[PDB]
Amino acid sequence: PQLHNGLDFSAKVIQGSLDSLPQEVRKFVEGNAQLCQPEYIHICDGSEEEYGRLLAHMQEEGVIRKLKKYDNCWLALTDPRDVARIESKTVIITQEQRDTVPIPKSGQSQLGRWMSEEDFEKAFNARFPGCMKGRTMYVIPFSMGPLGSPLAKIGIELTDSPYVVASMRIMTRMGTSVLEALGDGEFIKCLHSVGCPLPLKKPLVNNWACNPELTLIAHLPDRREIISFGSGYGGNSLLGKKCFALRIASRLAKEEGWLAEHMLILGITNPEGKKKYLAAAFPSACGKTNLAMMNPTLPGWKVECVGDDIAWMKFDAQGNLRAINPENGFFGVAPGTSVKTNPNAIKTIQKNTIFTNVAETSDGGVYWEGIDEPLAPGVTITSWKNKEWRPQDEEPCAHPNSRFCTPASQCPIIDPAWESPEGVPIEGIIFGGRRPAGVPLVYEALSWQHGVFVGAAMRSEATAAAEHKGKVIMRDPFAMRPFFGYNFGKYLAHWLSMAHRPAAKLPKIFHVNWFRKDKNGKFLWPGFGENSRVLEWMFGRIEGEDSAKLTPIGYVPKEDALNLKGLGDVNVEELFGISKEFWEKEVEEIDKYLEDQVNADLPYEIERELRALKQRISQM
Ligand SMILES: Nc1nc2c(ncn2[C@@H]2O[C@H](COP(=O)(O)OP(=O)(O)OP(=O)(O)O)[C@@H](O)[C@H]2O)c(=O)[nH]1
Ligand SMILES: O=C([O-])C(=O)[O-]
Ligand SMILES: [Mn+2]
Ligand SMILES: [Mn+2]
Ligand code: NA
Repeated sequence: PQLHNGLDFSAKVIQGSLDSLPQEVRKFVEGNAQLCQPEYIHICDGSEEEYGRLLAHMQEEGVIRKLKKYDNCWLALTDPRDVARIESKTVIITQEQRDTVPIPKSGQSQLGRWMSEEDFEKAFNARFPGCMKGRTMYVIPFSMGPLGSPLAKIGIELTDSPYVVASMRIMTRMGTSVLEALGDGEFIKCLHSVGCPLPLKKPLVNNWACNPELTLIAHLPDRREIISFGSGYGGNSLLGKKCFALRIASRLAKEEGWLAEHMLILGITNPEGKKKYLAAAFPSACGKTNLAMMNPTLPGWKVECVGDDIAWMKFDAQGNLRAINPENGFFGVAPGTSVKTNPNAIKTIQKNTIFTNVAETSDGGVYWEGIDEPLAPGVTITSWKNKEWRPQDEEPCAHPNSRFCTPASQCPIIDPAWESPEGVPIEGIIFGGRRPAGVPLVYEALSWQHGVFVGAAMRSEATAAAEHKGKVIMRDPFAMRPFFGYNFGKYLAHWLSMAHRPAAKLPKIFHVNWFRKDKNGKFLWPGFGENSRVLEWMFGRIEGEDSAKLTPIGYVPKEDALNLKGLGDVNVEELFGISKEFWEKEVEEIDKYLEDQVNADLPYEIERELRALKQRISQM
């Protein structure tokens, strides 16, 4: 069927067979092979041997180091220019801008970044032609969600990064079995390049191929494509995670009647064995992973982890909100993780785990700020910047957004239904972020509509998960500001529409604040395992216990309803204080934000809830 060789890159296939692929997967591979011009094509099978060999190969080349203190753990140090997400270089392409983001009155949108089809094609042509010269194109078949779940979705990621291949094996279900399950079905098309064709034009910093100048993370939902160039950092290069499972999936979810959210999923069991599942949306680096696998301090209580980051949720024909974790692993913030703060994480990351931008001890272990493990005298530390480090120095040993990438199956409290194809029934949804002032430890929304407004109103101190520096309290509706796949106003309408659904059992909505501080900047709440005390209250409220007092912002715990045994030094009045002054200002600021950023796309119900909150506050 050809006058010469065709577009047949069969000669360059070094694992698997293009003939073995489904026809559409083959076209995707060969088309991009012709564009990117890789030397070889490696069709990933996801096997232990493939993984081990690829890791040793990376080890040979000085791309990673083996951590000799642990069972099969590895360390990658990056170019300091490629350390986190970059929201300003993250774009969604649609025919109309307004389908992607509301048109902001003030001229600049805080809700996503749109690029025209025409501008994107120019950006694409300035980057990808020949970009994989001298490198292997890896073909990664992956499933988001358990294989054969009705809620699961398959993708194919093309990459020239062995680091991406290894990390995808942990964070997704990856390999031959995914291709077999896929058959001739549709798949999300994911294209990635580090953007450093050989021979190299500039020298690599720290053996980490990247192209910060041309870095662009693009989403084309109408073509079912994700196209990411120039960054190896996980959020930008593990295309199943933020790019697919939040951005693409949120819009699909809108179209099909389900939800794709930046939420942990956990099971909480009381001392008498009664169990419920909760979902929680906190902004990046605001405590989801610590909550999802919390070691509860309250005797008798148990927490089990379903997922720590992304939730796909859909009301079943019985009206239960069913959640699955679409990921296969945890891509968790390293700094702060200790036996004290997160004992279950520490046990998970003992083996089969890839660390990125943490420090290395002289005995082949890992180190970071807040690890809370003294080292023997004589043990020295290499920083994430590959230099000798002392606790003297005014510079952290690990990068603030350094990460572990670890299999979810190893979590000692992984929930028994964490791969159930039907999902787990959600009875409560928790919103929250970092608020140093004004917002009490916990409150409960008055209705679904108020609950959606509470999600929409979320604000949170900036973190190191993206490019944002300092401690400015930013707006982060639903913890989804960096991740909306479409118009935020339409997303709110979609959320509100859940109330009108066949027999839907709407979860109770809560808002929490672990991060309230006193005059001296000291946390008023110790948090971590002590947050079990907040979860107890939520549990009883879902059961219908009369443990709530009505305030202007919603229901708070009655006096003595929170179990504070073992925490008698906690200042309850300060922690739970609601100031008319603060809240007048808060509502005014929410008003102006929504009017500016959402305007004509703002649902009536949300504006109504705003008007109601304002009125309730005026009566204080
Ligand atoms: N003070 C306090 N700090 C916390 C608490 N929970 C988590 N943290 C810290 O906040 C940082 C980020 O927490 P994570 O649980 O990794 O945040 P995340 O929501 O999983 O972030 P992403 O994975 O980026 O979406 C870590 O350094 C934690 O130690 C808490 O209850 N109280
Ligand atoms: O990496 C993450 O999970 C994030 O940035 O939210
Ligand atoms: Mn996240
Ligand atoms: Mn996390
Ligand atoms: Na390196």
